[PDB]
Amino acid sequence: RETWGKKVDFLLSVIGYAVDLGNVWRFPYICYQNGGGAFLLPYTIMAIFGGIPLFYMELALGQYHRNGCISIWRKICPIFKGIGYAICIIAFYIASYYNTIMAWALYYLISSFTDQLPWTSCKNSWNTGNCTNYFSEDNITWTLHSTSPAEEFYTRHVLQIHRSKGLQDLGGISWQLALCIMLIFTVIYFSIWKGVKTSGKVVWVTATFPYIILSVLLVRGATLPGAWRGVLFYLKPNWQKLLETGVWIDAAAQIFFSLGPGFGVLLAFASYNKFNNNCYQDALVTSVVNCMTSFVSGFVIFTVLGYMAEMRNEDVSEVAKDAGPSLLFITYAEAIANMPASTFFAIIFFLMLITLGLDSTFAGLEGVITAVLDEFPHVWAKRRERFVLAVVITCFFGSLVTLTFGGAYVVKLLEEYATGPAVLTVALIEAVAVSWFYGITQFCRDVKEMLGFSPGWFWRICWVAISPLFLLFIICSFLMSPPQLRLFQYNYPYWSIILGYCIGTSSFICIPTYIAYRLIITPGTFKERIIKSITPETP
Amino acid sequence: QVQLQQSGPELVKLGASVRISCKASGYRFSYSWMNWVKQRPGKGLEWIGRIYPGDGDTKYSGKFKGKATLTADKSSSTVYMQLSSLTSEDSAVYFCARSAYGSEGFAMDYWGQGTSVT
Amino acid sequence: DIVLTQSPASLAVSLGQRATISCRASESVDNYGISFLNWFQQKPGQPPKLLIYAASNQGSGVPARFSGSGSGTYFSLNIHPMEEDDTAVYFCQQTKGVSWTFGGGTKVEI
Ligand SMILES: *[C@@H]1O[C@H](CO)[C@@H](O[C@@H]2O[C@H](CO)[C@@H](O)[C@H](O)[C@H]2NC(C)=O)[C@H](O)[C@H]1NC(C)=O
Ligand SMILES: CCCCCCCCCCCCCCCC
Ligand SMILES: CCCCCCCCCCCC
Ligand SMILES: CCCCCCCCCCCC
Ligand SMILES: CCCCCCCCCCCC
Ligand SMILES: CCCCCCCCCC
Ligand SMILES: CCCCCCC
Ligand SMILES: CCCCCCC
Ligand SMILES: CCCCCCC
Ligand SMILES: CCCCCCC
Ligand SMILES: CCCCCCC
Ligand SMILES: CCCCCCC
Ligand SMILES: CCCCC
Repeated sequence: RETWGKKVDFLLSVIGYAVDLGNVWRFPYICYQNGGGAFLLPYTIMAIFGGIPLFYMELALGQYHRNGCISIWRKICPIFKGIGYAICIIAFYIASYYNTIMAWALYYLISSFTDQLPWTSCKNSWNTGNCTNYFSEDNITWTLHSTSPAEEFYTRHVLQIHRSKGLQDLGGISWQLALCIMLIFTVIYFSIWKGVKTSGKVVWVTATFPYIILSVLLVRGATLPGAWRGVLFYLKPNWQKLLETGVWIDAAAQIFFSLGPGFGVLLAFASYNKFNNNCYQDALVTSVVNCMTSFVSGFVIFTVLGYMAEMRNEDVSEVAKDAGPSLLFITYAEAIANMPASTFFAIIFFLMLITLGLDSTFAGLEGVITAVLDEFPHVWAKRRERFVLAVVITCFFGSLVTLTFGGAYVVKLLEEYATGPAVLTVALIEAVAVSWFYGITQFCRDVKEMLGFSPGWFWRICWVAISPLFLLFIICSFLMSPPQLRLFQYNYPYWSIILGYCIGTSSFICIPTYIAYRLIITPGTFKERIIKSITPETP
Repeated sequence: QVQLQQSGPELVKLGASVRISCKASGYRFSYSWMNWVKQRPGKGLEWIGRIYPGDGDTKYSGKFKGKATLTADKSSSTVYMQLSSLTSEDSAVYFCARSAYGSEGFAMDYWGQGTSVT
Repeated sequence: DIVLTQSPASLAVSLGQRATISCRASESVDNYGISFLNWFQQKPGQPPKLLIYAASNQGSGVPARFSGSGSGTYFSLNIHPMEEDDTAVYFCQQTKGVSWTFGGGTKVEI
């Protein structure tokens, strides 16, 4: 089991196409926002407690029931059908605010075409005030109210926050980003025109880039001075920030965003072209390789954060303290800006980031394009053109508030209220349904007869008490402690919390809506109604 | 206060070359632009080019792309402009318009006395 | 090379009167909300000093007698409390991209 060769071969054949923004972009930002080091242990314990069991359960359901992400509940719970609509709303919100990162990255890619790097050019090229280009080439100490050139670039070109005084007053629309998101939507529309991808060819050509570019970025960050301060801060247990800090919510959000469960994507990817093919192992190796890639990304971010903090002679956890999604772009710009072939590496990294984000967002709409096929196979299954275009237009019209000058004022709100309580409560509802409403012993018998090997005893005790209690505790800690958002020199008002709670409620209130709508259809007393509705209908 | 001095009067020589010294003091030298405008006697004004101290960028208008060069020097905090092929109508004065610190984009009054050539 | 020429050519000096100067920038549009335009003042035998920058703010060491407004293409200048001591020539400069070029200029004389 150690250095036998088969394990390293299986990991080498899996590290190529097992990386998403949930572990290269979402993990470093969350880990650095709540303090590095003090997040790794809660993240990994919450993972090993309630991320692998739910992943395996969703995979087993998708492989056994052979139904979509919504039609699978017809055989599980006729009442718990609104969870499909909740998953659809969550995926719509994601595709609304997740494509803005791709828009920014593609604008960076377009701007990187010039032989001269605009990152190291804040000498009033277009307009930039109060910037310091030379870090150590001038032998001048860092002054008060000084920002990095890459920070000024990200704050004044791709996301013009100076036009909007705050979230209450959003500016106009940026045409340079509107055309970018339009091109991105045109590209994503020409890739889901068929909807079949299980043995494609593009997967290899998009997986061959990370295995090399991540390694070259890692060695570049390793051969960079001052990185010793960042590595020590990344491996700090920091037990003081674990007792009663309530950081487990962000850990669970990162886990459910990087692994896949909670968004209705494992069911779609499991209910096709697979039945009894090496179960109980593929999920584990996928989780392991995802955690490994996440740790590699965190390390390659922190080894550059260490240099950025050493070149300023200030604390590591203070350089980017009021920064949201700006942590990744500024870090990558400052890391690539110190390389011989900086422009080529920059354009290659931006292109691979674009194709990785595209391959990641291909899975978001995949679970919603096939959800209506297994639910309405008589009206939507014959068109295949009047539904994908409709959902693309709806996403374009729903992703316009995140394209204004106050971009980060909306992305930061949807980064902790659209997937924080929503995905968590959806996973909790699904787990408690599969546990109590359907029966643990029944599902155990099904997986035993479809696999030939009953799961371990540790897995049976998980889905009954481990995951539901932990998710309930996380939800209670979130409700009894409203977060405090704070961008660069900005504080969110009191109505922002109400807006976030309303956003995190519309994606969940549909389940009680369907619950109240289901009982008023069938006649009879309440007891007979629940008795006849709990039991699934004939397949 | 930011001091700014220039060279003295010179003579126009056909086909020869001249150098105009312009040293800044009392401000961040290699952090802002350094324009070079031309003021004909009695006539209007015109732009020649700009250079950032530090060999970063070197732009021009289009009518003096080859007849006027720009050279920076971060050591002595001076900026030179070596002319070439002086003509009869080029007899005018030149200033050192220090550009603003970015977003504003103006000249913060630091205009030299001007070097006249005849 | 975005050319920019002023429409007026010469005005008259009068105590307490309105006089505006316009700048033709039809082939120009605001870039990042800040009007990349400047206003200078050149007296006979004196280097031009800053008068008004960004067409909205007041220059360094300039009295409140001068004030400018406008956005986009047309820009004006309010010099209502004008006296004999302001008998200089004013220009117009735009700073959008690499197109820095001055204007024709306007003089005042009674
Ligand atoms: C860079 O310097 C500028 C001014 O030189 C700073 O701008 C002002 O910042 C102070 C507080 O830091 C505010 O009270 C002023 O209102 C600001 N001026 C304006 C016109 O708004 C700026 O904060 C500095 N730091 C940067 C730009 O990162
Ligand atoms: C992020 C690290 C993931 C490591 C995953 C390890 C999974 C180990 C599962 C062990 C299950 C033992 C069951 C025993 C039943 C008797
Ligand atoms: C000025 C030329 C701009 C060309 C932009 C090309 C963008 C290609 C994006 C490819 C994404 C896969
Ligand atoms: C100059 C900033 C990038 C502009 C890119 C324009 C791309 C247009 C694509 C139109 C697709 C219909
Ligand atoms: C303890 C905080 C409760 C906040 C409740 C906000 C409103 C929730 C229902 C929204 C229905 C649209
Ligand atoms: C300065 C210490 C650098 C340590 C590099 C460790 C790399 C581990 C890659 C898995
Ligand atoms: C004041 C306008 C707020 C819009 C919020 C959109 C999510
Ligand atoms: C679709 C081809 C991708 C090759 C790698 C691009 C970064
Ligand atoms: C084909 C046009 C569809 C428009 C949908 C708007 C919601
Ligand atoms: C110009 C309108 C932009 C979107 C505003 C959403 C409230
Ligand atoms: C067609 C969708 C019916 C259910 C709507 C729930 C909001
Ligand atoms: C959630 C449903 C409330 C009404 C129940 C009526 C039986
Ligand atoms: C409730 C959404 C159905 C697919 C548009």
